[PDB]
Amino acid sequence: AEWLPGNPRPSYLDGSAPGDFGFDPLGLGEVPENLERFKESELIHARWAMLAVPGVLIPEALGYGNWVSAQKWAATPGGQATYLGNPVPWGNLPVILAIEFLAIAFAESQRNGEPDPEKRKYPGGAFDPLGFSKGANLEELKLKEIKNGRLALVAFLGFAVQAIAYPGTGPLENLKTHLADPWHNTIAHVIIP
Amino acid sequence: VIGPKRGSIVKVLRRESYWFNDTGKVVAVDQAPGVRYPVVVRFDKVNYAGVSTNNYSPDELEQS
Amino acid sequence: DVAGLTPCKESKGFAKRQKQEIKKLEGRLKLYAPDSAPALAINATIEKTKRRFEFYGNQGLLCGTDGLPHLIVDGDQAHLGEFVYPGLVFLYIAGWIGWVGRAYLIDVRTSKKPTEKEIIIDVPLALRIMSKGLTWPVAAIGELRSGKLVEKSSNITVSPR
Amino acid sequence: MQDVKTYLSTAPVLATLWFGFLAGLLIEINRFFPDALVLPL
Amino acid sequence: ASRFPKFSRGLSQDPTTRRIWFGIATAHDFESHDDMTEERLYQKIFASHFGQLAIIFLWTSGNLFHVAWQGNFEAWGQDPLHVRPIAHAIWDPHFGQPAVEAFTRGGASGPVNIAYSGVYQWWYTIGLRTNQDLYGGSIFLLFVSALFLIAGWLHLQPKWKPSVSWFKNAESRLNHHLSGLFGVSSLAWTGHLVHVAIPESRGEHVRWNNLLTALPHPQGLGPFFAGQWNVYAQNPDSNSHLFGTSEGAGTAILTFLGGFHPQTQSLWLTDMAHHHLAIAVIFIIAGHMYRTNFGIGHSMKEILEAHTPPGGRLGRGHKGLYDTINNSLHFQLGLALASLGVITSLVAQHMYSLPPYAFLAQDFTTQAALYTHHQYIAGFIMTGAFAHGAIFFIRDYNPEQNKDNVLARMLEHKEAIISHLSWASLFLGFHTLGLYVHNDVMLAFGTPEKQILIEPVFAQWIQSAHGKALYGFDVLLSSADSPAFNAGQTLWLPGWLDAINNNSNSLFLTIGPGDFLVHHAIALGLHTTTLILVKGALDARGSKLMPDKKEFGYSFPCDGPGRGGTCDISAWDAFYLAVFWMLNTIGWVTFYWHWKHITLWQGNVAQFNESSTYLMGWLRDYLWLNSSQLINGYNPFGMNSLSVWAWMFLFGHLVWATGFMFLISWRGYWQELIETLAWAHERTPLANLVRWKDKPVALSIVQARLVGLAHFSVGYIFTYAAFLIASTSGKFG
Amino acid sequence: TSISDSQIIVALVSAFITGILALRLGKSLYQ
Amino acid sequence: ANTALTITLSTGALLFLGRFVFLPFQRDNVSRQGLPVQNGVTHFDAGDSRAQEVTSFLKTNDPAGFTIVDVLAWGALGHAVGFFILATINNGYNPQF
Amino acid sequence: ISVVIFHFSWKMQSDVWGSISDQGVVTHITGGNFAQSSITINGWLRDFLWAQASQVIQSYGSSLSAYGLLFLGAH
Ligand code: CLA
Ligand code: CLA
Ligand code: CLA
Ligand code: CLA
Ligand code: CLA
Ligand SMILES: CC1=C(/C=C/C(C)=C/C=C/C(C)=C/C=C/C=C(C)/C=C/C=C(C)/C=C/C2=C(C)CCCC2(C)C)C(C)(C)CCC1
Ligand SMILES: CC1=C(/C=C/C(C)=C/C=C/C(C)=C/C=C/C=C(C)/C=C/C=C(C)/C=C/C2=C(C)CCCC2(C)C)C(C)(C)CCC1
Ligand SMILES: CC1=C(/C=C/C(C)=C/C=C/C(C)=C/C=C/C=C(C)/C=C/C=C(C)/C=C/C2=C(C)CCCC2(C)C)C(C)(C)CCC1
Repeated sequence: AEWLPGNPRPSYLDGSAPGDFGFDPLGLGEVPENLERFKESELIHARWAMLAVPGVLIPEALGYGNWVSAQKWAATPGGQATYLGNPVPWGNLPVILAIEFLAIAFAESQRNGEPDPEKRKYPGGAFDPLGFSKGANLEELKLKEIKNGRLALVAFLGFAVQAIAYPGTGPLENLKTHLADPWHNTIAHVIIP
Repeated sequence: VIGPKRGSIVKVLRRESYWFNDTGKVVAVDQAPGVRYPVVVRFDKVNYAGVSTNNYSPDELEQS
Repeated sequence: DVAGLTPCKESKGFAKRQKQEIKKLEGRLKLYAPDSAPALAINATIEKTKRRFEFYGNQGLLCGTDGLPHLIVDGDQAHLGEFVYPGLVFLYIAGWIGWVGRAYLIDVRTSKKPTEKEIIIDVPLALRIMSKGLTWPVAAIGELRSGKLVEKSSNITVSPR
Repeated sequence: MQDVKTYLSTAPVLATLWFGFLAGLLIEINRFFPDALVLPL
Repeated sequence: ASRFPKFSRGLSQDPTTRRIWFGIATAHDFESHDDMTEERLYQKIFASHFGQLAIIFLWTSGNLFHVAWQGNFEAWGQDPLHVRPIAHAIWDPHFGQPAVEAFTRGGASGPVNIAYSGVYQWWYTIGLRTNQDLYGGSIFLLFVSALFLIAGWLHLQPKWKPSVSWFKNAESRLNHHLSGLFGVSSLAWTGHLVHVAIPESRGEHVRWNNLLTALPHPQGLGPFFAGQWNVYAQNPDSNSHLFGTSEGAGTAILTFLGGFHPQTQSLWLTDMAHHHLAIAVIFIIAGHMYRTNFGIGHSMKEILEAHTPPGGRLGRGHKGLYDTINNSLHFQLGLALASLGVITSLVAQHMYSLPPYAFLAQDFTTQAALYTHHQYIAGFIMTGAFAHGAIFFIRDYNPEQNKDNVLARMLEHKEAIISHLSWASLFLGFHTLGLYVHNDVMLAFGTPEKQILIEPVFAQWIQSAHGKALYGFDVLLSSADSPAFNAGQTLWLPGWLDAINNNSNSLFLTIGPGDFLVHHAIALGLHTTTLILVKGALDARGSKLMPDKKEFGYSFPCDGPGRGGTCDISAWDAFYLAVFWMLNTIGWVTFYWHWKHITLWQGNVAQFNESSTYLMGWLRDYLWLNSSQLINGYNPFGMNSLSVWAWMFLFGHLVWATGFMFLISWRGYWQELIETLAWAHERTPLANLVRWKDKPVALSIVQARLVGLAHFSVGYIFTYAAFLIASTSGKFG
Repeated sequence: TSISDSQIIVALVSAFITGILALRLGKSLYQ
Repeated sequence: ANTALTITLSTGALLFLGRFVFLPFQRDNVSRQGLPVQNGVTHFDAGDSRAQEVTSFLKTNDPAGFTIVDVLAWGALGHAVGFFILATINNGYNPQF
Repeated sequence: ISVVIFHFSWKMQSDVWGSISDQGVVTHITGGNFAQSSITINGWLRDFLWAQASQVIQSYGSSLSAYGLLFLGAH
């Protein structure tokens, strides 16, 4: 059901889990622990994509360029990275990347070292400063989370494929192009030219 | 009785047999106490030596 | 051009080979009377060569260094007639033959003396099996999906490990 | 005629007939459609 | 009663000449000797390895000594492109005066052999210049071999014999061999290149007496320890540099130019130094992977157990493979020989297209000989790898411990593997042979335009992706807008593109329909030889015809004429049958290489491009055409320096036919004939006084097969070597 | 330059010693 | 480019990574893998006198169990990273993407 | 039989078969080289197998091309 009405569900996907629409044509979740790992990885990927989409749309909307050209400073020698127009004095190539490595390694290590799978997916505690877990609307909130998350995941994949399709162009500029000639500039320009 | 009924179709579980995973017809089963391979099986196709029959114990024959 | 190959229409080596073959045939012809049968045979040869080379030129064949048509088998749309189209025709014919042979074997394993049917072919049975090969791919897909095409590994003789 | 038809249905006789028919077909095709390296379509 | 085969009681008690043959032929099968313990087996193998190392070093020291004593190494170095190298002097009492004066080449005072091993170019590249240098090297290698002999004797003594557990310490051995044997050795070699070879190629003379005085770089070890390594690449050698001469030389010791040296048509010495330094760093890092004694590293067994797919498609995965591999020396030998054969093929394929030695590309006969040598060595090594895999299955494979792991799954679906190899071989053979016969018939009927000439567009696309602009695909270093081209245009592409767009060398030769057909023939040969070898390896333990083949061993004659006949039913017989196919495949490979390079060197590549598409061209324009000078080595009108190669050509033909004799007539004829001859000797007067001690018997079936195979292979090798050298040296082109 | 007779005899003596060591190793492998 | 500063920073960063964020993971993995085993038992248990773990050299008083061998390993990684950084900065190679 | 027929062919092409001119000069197909070349196995390889096989391998494109085709097919 759900993803395909009338379709029999696989046994390992009963439907109780958030976002469980029974979509598994390749049977990747047959092994239970692999299924739990896939749930965790789906949540992490979805959260990263959620946080990534505004970091792609807002800077382009404000005139600071698209996301594909966001690393374009690093490609040139002496890029002098910028933030909201203001240059970043510590934005040389051999310091920001090391800082990224150390900090992300710390957060990744703290996350990797928690036994309970439920807290591996939804830790809570210090990550809920505004509550949002005392109420009874928690499960549907998880469902909303996974729904916006898969939506943003497909959105970022669209960003990437459009980056290959039209190099030097941003997703919002592609939206403008579609609004300009919706019946001449579509995906057909790439797959059937 | 000892093994399968006469005329029944039996499948061979002997790994070293030419007819492993093949079906044959039971011809006779000997009830003498002491015989190790009493079941006689006839096969539709011959082996390399040209023999189309063999003897098996009931534990290495299964019912279809 | 698809690996630095010029089209054979404007290939100088192709025309040189045309000229050389025609000249050789005419040299062989000079030693026979015009009305003689050997002269007719050689003139038929000349016409055959001329039409062969015109046909090769008209289909946009790719000639390399000197005149020799080269075949492109990478799937290019301009060369589908070299390997993909005849390849598909071959696949249809070969699959026909194999499928009808398999069907005949199936239909003679239920006979009382199959070996006699293999050494002495049941021509009516064989012919009405052969007639079924027209739509062989559909039957093959149907048997594959239904599970009647592939024997289960539990019923196949294997040697000890 | 039963025995004659049975003999004619034997493997070698039928192979001879079938392969001769195939060879004649191919030879005649080459008579009318010779020296082709490309399937025209 | 303790006769010659002291390691086999059964052979010692054989009263026939079979005892001698089998004692000779079963000496090194240590596991089969009577009263053999694993400890003694390992120690004997260790000492035999020491002996082999000593023999190898003696062989190279003898090469050095003979080149120093009877060679023209100095004269060759003064003028490499117009001096023929000398291998060694000839003292044959059977020569006549014409033979004495025919073999006086290379500016010698008597008959000499002209070397075709490339040792002159190799030693000139690595800095050796005079005969005293070669003599010192030979003496040093004599000392090294003596040291290895001393070590081999020493580790066999009671108080220095290693234990079995020491021999099974896989992690420590890998760590030491990756770090020191591979990494530190390469570091030392790049140190040699920096200190000796490069200064020698730039006119400086650095020896042991001034190693600590000669400065490899003007800024010595300053920028190395300051992190500014670019200083070691600021001043590369110019294109006007002359090897061994200070004119046009530079000061950089670790460059990254790529391509070839314009004057020697070989790789730059600084590029090779940087290569060896980089791989030394990588190998030394890699050798710190496994856990030996310090609590850090990896457990290889646990790595193997951990690597099992959760879906069960591979079964239990690699569980139990560590013990199976560490306990079985035949598995290790098979893996080593597989890797060594692949790497030998790589060496052969990379040294002809990327010559590392100065003035080696100009030496055409040396290049051809080196390629053929290493390709045949690689083929033999691959056959050995598969044979030892079969021996592993027969003697060392335990299904109990290897239960449902990858090896058991290979044994389970072996019929599928063999059937698909059969299909691939059949398809390749049918279609390649049919295309060749089609082309033959079209050339025979005078209509070459009707050939089926298939353009190798996939390999040409790869060539374009490597920078070849001849085919006009314009992608991946053939296009300016490609990101790979932009990334590489600063470092190697200036040299690499220049070298690959030069058609005068063998770097990515132009290919056509003949190249397509011959590569498909090569694929046929590889697939068929692999089919035979894998079938032997996987049917070694048993089959439907012989379910209990494992109890009969690896090499047994047959199982008698019962069950329809069981000739060549052993896995050793599969190896016997695959040796013919590997010989054929390497013959095809070397035939292609040799013809392609003859037509490249002579400058008329049109002959190959037009004649290689049909087999009559192969017979006439390659075999018949290039053998004219070979067969005229000696004739009624005289003889020349190619007489030895003509004689070896005929000799190889004769040995090939004698191999035919041992392969066709099988045993019984000769046993009856020997019976008759024994009667004759026993009944002849003045000769029945002389009596044999070993009863003369005909050769056994397995022995007959092996002797016929040896004759066949020796004839193959000698005939082709004679033809190759005679046709590449009679016309230096 | 060309090697001398002293060098030749040094090489011969070294080879003789290596042969002695080889015979020793062969006798050690034998038993 | 400052050699001393880069080397010190890289070595300190990788030592910190090995001491605080990666030490528990490395400990768990060495506990899971354990000593290499020859056939059922360890190499030393099989009779290899030279395969015994060097306990004297592995003794440490660091509260987290950081050993001098671990110090050497993480310092080697840090020096490798620092020299990679120094060689790439002092390179002059600009792909200009 | 192979050696017998090879001996016949070489001896006839060398010493018997040939052409006579008006003056009376007899030239032979091979040139009378059997007396000095048949004594050597290299002579058989070169002056008979290599020299006299030049026509079967160069017969392509002519009425003798079938002989070259069957030469290779028999191989
Ligand atoms: C709209 C998407 C969405 C939704 C519905 C949820 C919902 C939930 N999350 Mg998830 N989460 C998301 C996105 C989302 N999250 C993203 C993008 C991240 C990465 C930063 C996380 C990281 C995260 C962690 C680490 C944890 C949760 C937890 C929770 C639960 C309690 C908090 C809550 O009710 O959120 C309500 C969410 C909203 C009302 C969305 C409001 C949007 C705000 C205002 C930001 C938008 C600003 C701007 C447009 C984007 C710029 C980014 C900004 C940060 C600079 C609940 C199931 C906790 C949990 O389940 O434990 C019990 C928990 O431990 N989430
Ligand atoms: C596997 C190797 C191989 C391959 C691929 C070919 C391929 C070819 N050869 Mg070569 N040949 C080979 C081996 C091979 N030959 C060998 C071993 C020999 C030595 C005996 C020869 C000797 C040889 C000669 C002497 C000649 C060829 C010729 C040909 C060509 C056409 C032959 C022919 O009858 O076409 C005609 C086409 C057909 C017979 C079509 C098939 C008809 C069947 C009945 C199908 C009917 C239609 C079907 C039911 C419906 C399909 C779908 C529809 C839409 C089309 C073709 C390029 C001839 C040629 O033209 O050279 C270029 C030619 O003169 N070959
Ligand atoms: C039957 C076996 C066999 C034979 C007879 C040959 C014969 C030949 N090979 Mg081939 N080869 C073979 C197998 C064989 N090869 C295999 C299996 C491989 C794959 C690994 C190769 C790979 C190979 C390459 C890559 C090259 C040759 C070359 C040569 C030629 C030079 C002679 C030679 O090897 O120097 C004999 C030399 C030695 C025995 C000394 C080798 C010892 C090295 C230097 C050890 C270095 C470590 C050092 C001691 C560490 C320092 C310690 C400390 C200071 C740190 C000669 C034609 C060379 C060539 O063609 O040049 C013209 C060449 O470049 N061969
Ligand atoms: C690292 C390399 C290596 C090592 C250590 C071994 C070690 C071993 N092999 Mg393996 N093998 C190797 C490479 C190796 N082989 C290669 C490359 C091949 C492929 C050719 C083989 C093929 C092979 C087979 C097929 C068999 C072995 C066997 C054996 C074992 C006994 C060998 C024996 O009796 O020796 C005694 C040595 C001989 C009998 C060789 C005699 C000389 C041969 C015939 C060549 C002579 C040529 C010619 C006459 C000389 C030149 C003449 C000149 C005029 C040109 C032993 C464990 C046997 C075994 O395990 O038995 C169960 C076995 O059956 N090996
Ligand atoms: C030129 C000599 C020659 C040829 C053609 C073959 C051909 C073959 N061998 Mg054999 N083999 C040979 C020499 C040869 N071998 C020698 C010297 C040895 C060493 C003892 C071996 C050892 C050997 C082994 C050990 C194995 C093979 C295998 C194969 C097959 C490989 C697949 C292949 O090429 O399919 C294409 C088929 C061919 C090239 C065969 C010829 C097809 C003809 C030309 C078509 C029919 C023409 C015509 C209609 C017939 C007219 C006759 C009559 C009706 C008038 C194939 C049947 C392997 C095998 O069978 O695997 C499947 C295998 O296991 N061979
Ligand atoms: C029987 C057996 C045996 C033996 C076996 C053998 C002998 C095998 C072989 C095998 C082999 C002989 C293999 C090979 C392989 C190869 C491969 C697998 C390859 C790969 C490649 C790649 C991957 C590539 C990549 C690339 C390229 C393409 C180029 C550029 C660069 C790069 C890198 C990207 C033993 C004893 C073990 C045991 C039992 C079983
Ligand atoms: C000087 C002199 C002289 C003389 C001298 C001489 C005579 C010398 C000789 C020498 C010699 C005569 C030498 C030899 C050498 C040899 C060697 C060095 C060898 C080696 C070998 C090895 C090392 C090994 C072997 C082996 C084998 C083969 C098998 C078994 C095992 C082994 C591995 C052990 C004179 C009188 C003139 C005078 C003066 C003095
Ligand atoms: C007392 C203490 C402390 C501190 C300490 C420290 C800070 C230590 C450090 C230590 C260290 C800091 C160590 C290090 C180590 C390192 C190493 C071990 C390295 C190695 C390296 C290498 C080996 C390299 C190599 C190379 C390169 C990279 C360049 C050139 C080339 C080559 C390749 C040679 C404190 C206050 C916290 C308190 C507590 C305790």
